[PDB]
Amino acid sequence: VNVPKTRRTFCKKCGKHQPHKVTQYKKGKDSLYAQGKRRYDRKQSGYGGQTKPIFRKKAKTTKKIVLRLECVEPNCRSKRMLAIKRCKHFELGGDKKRKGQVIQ
Amino acid sequence: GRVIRGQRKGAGSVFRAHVKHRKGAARLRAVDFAERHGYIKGIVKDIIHDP
Amino acid sequence: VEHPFGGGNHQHIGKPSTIRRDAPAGRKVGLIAARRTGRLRGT
RNA sequence: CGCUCCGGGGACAGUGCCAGGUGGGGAGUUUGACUGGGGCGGUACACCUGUCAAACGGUAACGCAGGUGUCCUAAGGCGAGCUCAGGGAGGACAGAAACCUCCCGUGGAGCAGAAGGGCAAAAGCUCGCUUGAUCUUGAUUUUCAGUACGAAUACAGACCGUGAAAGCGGGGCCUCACGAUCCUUCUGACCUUUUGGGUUUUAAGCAGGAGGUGUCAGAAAAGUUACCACAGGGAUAACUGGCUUGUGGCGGCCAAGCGUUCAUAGCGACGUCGCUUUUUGAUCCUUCGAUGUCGGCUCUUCCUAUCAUUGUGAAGCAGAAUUCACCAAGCGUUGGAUUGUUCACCCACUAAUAGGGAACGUGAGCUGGGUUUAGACCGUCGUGAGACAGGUUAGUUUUACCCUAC
RNA sequence: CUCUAGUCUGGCACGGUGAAGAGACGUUUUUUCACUGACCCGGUGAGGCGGGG
RNA sequence: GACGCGAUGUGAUUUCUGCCCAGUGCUCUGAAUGUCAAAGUGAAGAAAUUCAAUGAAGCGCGGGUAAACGGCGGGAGUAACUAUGACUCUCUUAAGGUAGCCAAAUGCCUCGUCAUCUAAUUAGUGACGCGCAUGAAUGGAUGAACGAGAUUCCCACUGUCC
RNA sequence: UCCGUAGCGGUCCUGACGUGCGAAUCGGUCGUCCGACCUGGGUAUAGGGGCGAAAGACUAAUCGAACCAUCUAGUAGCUGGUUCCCUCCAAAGUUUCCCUCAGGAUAGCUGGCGCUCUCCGCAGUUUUAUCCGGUAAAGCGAAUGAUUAGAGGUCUUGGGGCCGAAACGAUCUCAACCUAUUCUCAAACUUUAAAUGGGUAAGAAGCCCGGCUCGCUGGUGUGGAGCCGGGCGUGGAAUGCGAGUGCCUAGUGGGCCACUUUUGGUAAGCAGAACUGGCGCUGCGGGAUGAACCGAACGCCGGGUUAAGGCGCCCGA
Ligand SMILES: [Mg+2]
Ligand SMILES: [Mg+2]
Ligand SMILES: [Mg+2]
Ligand SMILES: [Mg+2]
Ligand SMILES: [Mg+2]
Ligand SMILES: [Mg+2]
Ligand SMILES: [Mg+2]
Ligand SMILES: [Mg+2]
Ligand SMILES: [Mg+2]
Ligand SMILES: [Mg+2]
Ligand SMILES: [Mg+2]
Ligand SMILES: [Mg+2]
Ligand SMILES: [Mg+2]
Ligand SMILES: [Mg+2]
Ligand SMILES: [Mg+2]
Ligand SMILES: [Mg+2]
Ligand SMILES: [Mg+2]
Ligand SMILES: [Mg+2]
Ligand SMILES: [Mg+2]
Ligand SMILES: [Mg+2]
Ligand SMILES: [Mg+2]
Ligand SMILES: [Mg+2]
Ligand SMILES: [Mg+2]
Ligand SMILES: [Mg+2]
Ligand SMILES: [Mg+2]
Ligand SMILES: [Mg+2]
Ligand SMILES: [Mg+2]
Ligand SMILES: [Mg+2]
Ligand SMILES: [Mg+2]
Ligand SMILES: [Mg+2]
Ligand SMILES: [Mg+2]
Ligand SMILES: [Mg+2]
Ligand SMILES: [Mg+2]
Ligand SMILES: [Mg+2]
Ligand SMILES: [Mg+2]
Ligand SMILES: [Mg+2]
Ligand SMILES: [Mg+2]
Ligand SMILES: [Mg+2]
Ligand SMILES: [Mg+2]
Ligand SMILES: [Mg+2]
Ligand SMILES: [Mg+2]
Ligand SMILES: [Mg+2]
Ligand SMILES: [Mg+2]
Ligand SMILES: [Mg+2]
Ligand SMILES: [Mg+2]
Ligand SMILES: [Mg+2]
Ligand SMILES: [Mg+2]
Ligand SMILES: [Mg+2]
Ligand SMILES: [Mg+2]
Ligand SMILES: [Mg+2]
Ligand SMILES: [Mg+2]
Ligand SMILES: [Mg+2]
Ligand SMILES: [Mg+2]
Ligand SMILES: [Zn+2]
Repeated sequence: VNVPKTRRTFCKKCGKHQPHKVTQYKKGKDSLYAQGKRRYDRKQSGYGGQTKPIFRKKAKTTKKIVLRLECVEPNCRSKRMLAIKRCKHFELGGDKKRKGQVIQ
Repeated sequence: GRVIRGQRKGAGSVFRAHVKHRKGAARLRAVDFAERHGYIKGIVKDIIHDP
Repeated sequence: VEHPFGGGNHQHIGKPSTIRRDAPAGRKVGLIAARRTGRLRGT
C-alpha cells in the first residue's frame, strides 16, 4: 500500500486536528532487565534444558503495519500508534499514481 | 545399545595377555658406573623361545 | 545394538567408515582419523 | 669438599573452576485429527457465495460449482458534471479493428477479486477539495451456550473534511479477507508503587496498538519394528455367511441384415426386458476372552444351464458325419509331461473326456508344495533402523475316553 | 525435540628466576632465548654425581 | 614397541578390479580472514549499566582422498530391397556402466525367443541381451577338491503306485 | 587327509510320543572322530552390565535388557463385576467448545426440595384481520442458458457460380444475418405462482379528558417523552386448562426403524438429511414365526362388549 508522510489528524494532547509526521513503527531491542526476561534467564539456568515453548509452526506471511504518528507542534510533540490492515508491500510517500496516462 | 567389542577390551579379564609361559620382561641391563664409564663383559648361556 | 555398522536387509555399512578423531567410544570404529582411504599408488 | 639419589623434561604437560564448539557413545520424550478399515491421496480442520434445503429460520455426507489468507492515499470521504456495453448511418489516408460526428440504446457495461444481491441527473466515468481509515463511552445484531474473537448496525460526546445548503462521512455498495492468557516492544499521564524516610536512574503497574498460535477457542515434537509388548474393539479391515448385481455368466422380445434366392434351418446389428450367485466388486449386519486362513489327495450327496448314452422333434437332414430343440441328472465323464496351483497348455485313449454346489464341502482326515513369524542371499528404495501381492532357501500341523450322527 | 559422559579450545589459579625485543594509549600487553625450586617421567638393592687435587 | 598393537572392509587359488571428489563423510593448510563465548582492555555515565575495539577452537574459504559412504544419461537423422544401423547432430551432469556376466538366488512384461532334453515340459541345460532394476574388494568372472546346502536328467533298484 | 568305533553332535523320516519316559525324550538313518577335538575340577568377567567363529544367541526351564525386595494399593478416556423389598416420577444418543472422534465441559431432556398467589392468566388448536416467502406447479410467441424444424425477406457482408472485361447489373443459389412462427428443457433460470407453513393483533399494562415538567426538539404553551388528577367494566372471538417462580440435581451426549419429502450410489437389510410417530425403555390381541407392521399401551379380579384380525380341522368362532 501507499500512505503519505504527512497526515492531518486528531491529537489527544491538543484536543484538535493537527498535521502529523508519519513513520513506520519497528520493534525495539529487548531489554535484559525486564521481569519476564529475568525470570526466563533464571529458569533456563542450570539443568533441565529448554523450559518455555519455542514456536515453530509459523503460518502468516506479513505483519500488520503500524504508523507512528507524531505531532508537528513544538509544544506538543506527542506520538501514538495507528495500525492498518495486513499488506505484503508498504511504502511511505512514493509515486502518487495518476489517471489517463500512457502505460509503458 | 549394547557396549561394543572394542570397548569391552579395556576392562580386561578376558582380553588380558596370556603371560603364563612367558620367560620374563626382555630388557637391557641397567645403567651403572661400569656401563657409563667403561664396559662390562657377560656370557650368552642359552637362546630361548618366548611364547 | 552390537555395532554402529550392523543391521539392514543387506550386509552394508550405510555410513562413511572414515570417522573423526574426537569421536566417542562405541562410535569410533572403521577407519579412524583417515587422511586418505584408497589403494596405495605411488608414495 | 659439597645443597638436591642419578638422568630426562619444566612455568609448560597436568589438576581445580568457568566459557564456546563437538557429541544418537548415552538418557528422556514426541512423531495431530477427519476418514465408507488403516496407509497413500485430499482438507470436507478457520472463513465466504449459489445450490442441496422440501416458498419463515435452521438442517448432513471425502454432496455439486467456486473463491480466501490479498488489494487500495485511493479503489476511503464529500461535491459537481456526464452516461455505459453494443448497434446503425456517415467522414482523406483508414482497411474487421486507430479518430470525429449524429441517432437508437432499462443497463445487455462498470463497480479490485469467487458468486449472488444492489445501483443511471448513480454506487459507474472524469475532475476539485480532502483524511470520518482520527479520539472516546456505553448499547445492539451476527456465530452462539445466547460465551468470546472476528465482522457489522443504530446512537451519544469531541474535533474535522466536503458542499451554497439540506446533508453525507468515524474505511472500501452489502455478504469473507483473520487471532486469548504468559512474555516482549511502542505510545499516553507534572499518573501510582519501588517498602524506615527524601532525591535521581532503574524496575513493577494502569490504558491503548503490535510481535502468533492456518490443527485458525491457540502443546514446543522425525522414523522403524517380520524381535515385539499391554488395555481393548467385531464401533474397524483381511475368511465364510447375508442384502445388492455395477462387472462376470446365462436366457429372452423386436427384426435392419448374413445365409447364391430367403428376416426368423442356423445366426443376428441398433435397442430393450430378465434370471443366477460357480467371477470380481460395493457394503460392514455376525465373529477379534480366536469359527484353523490356498491347493492337492480321499469320500459321500445334491443341482441342471445335457458332453455322451435311452426316447424324440427340426435342418441349408440323400447316406455318413454334424448342428438346433424337448422329456430327461438313471449311469458315466479317464491315464499322463509342465506348474504349489485354481486356471491354463500339450500327448494319448475314449462314448464323452459337460458345467457346478455342499462354511469358495472336506487340516482332533492327511499333506505342507504355496501363502503367512523368527535365520539368510539378490534386485530396487531409504542417510539409517528397515520396506517391497519382487524373486530364492530352511523352517514343531496338539487332544476325543464326553454328547449326538453314522 | 531437549539434554549428557567423553573430547577440542580460551580464561583464572597452583605458577616462580632472569635476559633481550616488539608494543597500545612511566604502568601494562605479549614473542623468543635460557634457569630450577613447585610439578611430571624413567632407572636403581636411590653404588662411585658436580667441581677440585 | 611398527615383521608390534589397535580399528575396518573383502573372503582360498587363477584372472582382473574401469570412470566419478559434484553430494555426504574423513583429512590437511591458515592472523592471507567473514562469523565467533567467557575472561581481559578502552570510553561515557552518580553507579547499576551501555557502547566500541580485540576476538581461541569450531563453522565458512581452499587442496587431497572412492580396496570412504556411494553413484555411473536422454532424443533424432544416417549403408540406393526390408530392417538393424558402425557414423553425425543436439540436450546435458561430478561422471554417464569399462572388462565381464545374465530371464541368474537378480527380468515386471514372461510360461521372453531359438536350440536340446520328452509322446507331451510354467521345470533343467546351452545360447540371444532391448539389462522394470547385472557389474567389478557395497567385489566381477572363473574354478579342482569338498558339502546331512538348492535344482534337472539318465542307469540300476524297488508296494511310491496300478 | 578318507571309511569307521568309543566320545562329541543332531540331517531326514517333517517317524514314535505329543493330559508323553521326558516343561524337548526315543528309534532307524546321519555329521565329525589328531585337531579350530572332547571333558572334570579350580578361577575371571554381573544386568543397559557381562559374554558372543554373531543366532539378538547365552547369562540357573526366565533374555530385543535376568532374578528378589521396595517405591506400589504406580496410572488406565479401556474390560469385567457392583449384594433387601415396595411405592411415585422418569430420560438421552441433540447444540457449542476442546490434539475433541471409545472421553469431558456446556445447553437441552429428568428428579427432588419448595415458595408466591388462585380457590386474571396460559395453550404443539381453531376462527377473524394483517404481513412474509419463491418450493410444487407453470413459462420459454417474457430476460439468461440450452435447443429442433420449415416459411418469408432485402442486400447486410459471404461460401459455389454464371451471362456480363465490367457497375447496388442479369440472376439462380446456398450458409451465416433479419422477421413472424414451431418442437423440446433448467438443483446452482425466471415474468407468474399455490397447498402446508412462519410472525403480530383480538383491551383495564386499554381508551379517554384536564393540568404540570424538560437542559431534547422546534416559526408557533410547536412536537415528543415523562409525571399527576379524574371518568369509562357488556373483562370486547371459539374451545379447553389452576398458574407463576427459585434453588440443587443424576443419567445421557455410539442410536436404529417406518409414511411422506429428499442427497450420493446400478443397487443394497448401503451411506447421509427434514417432519412426525415408534423401537430403544414396552408388556398385550393379530400378522404361523418376529425390536420397529395393524390394533391397543399394562395395579389384582368377576360380568358384558369391541379394535386389528379372523370363523373346514389343528384352533375359540
Ligand atoms: Mg549452565
Ligand atoms: Mg548405534
Ligand atoms: Mg543405498
Ligand atoms: Mg548423541
Ligand atoms: Mg535415543
Ligand atoms: Mg486417525
Ligand atoms: Mg420450509
Ligand atoms: Mg452526484
Ligand atoms: Mg459523531
Ligand atoms: Mg466507493
Ligand atoms: Mg525380516
Ligand atoms: Mg512391516
Ligand atoms: Mg493385545
Ligand atoms: Mg460390525
Ligand atoms: Mg462377506
Ligand atoms: Mg450383465
Ligand atoms: Mg438377403
Ligand atoms: Mg452403519
Ligand atoms: Mg467364540
Ligand atoms: Mg470347527
Ligand atoms: Mg432341462
Ligand atoms: Mg473351504
Ligand atoms: Mg473338520
Ligand atoms: Mg490339523
Ligand atoms: Mg513350506
Ligand atoms: Mg522369514
Ligand atoms: Mg476302551
Ligand atoms: Mg572397503
Ligand atoms: Mg572400483
Ligand atoms: Mg569430497
Ligand atoms: Mg555392457
Ligand atoms: Mg520332470
Ligand atoms: Mg539359462
Ligand atoms: Mg550396482
Ligand atoms: Mg550389486
Ligand atoms: Mg580328518
Ligand atoms: Mg572322516
Ligand atoms: Mg515328527
Ligand atoms: Mg496319542
Ligand atoms: Mg515306561
Ligand atoms: Mg563394567
Ligand atoms: Mg562359539
Ligand atoms: Mg534379526
Ligand atoms: Mg477414549
Ligand atoms: Mg465399550
Ligand atoms: Mg430457495
Ligand atoms: Mg417444476
Ligand atoms: Mg440410514
Ligand atoms: Mg418413552
Ligand atoms: Mg409397543
Ligand atoms: Mg407372514
Ligand atoms: Mg374381560
Ligand atoms: Mg387363524
Ligand atoms: Zn499535539
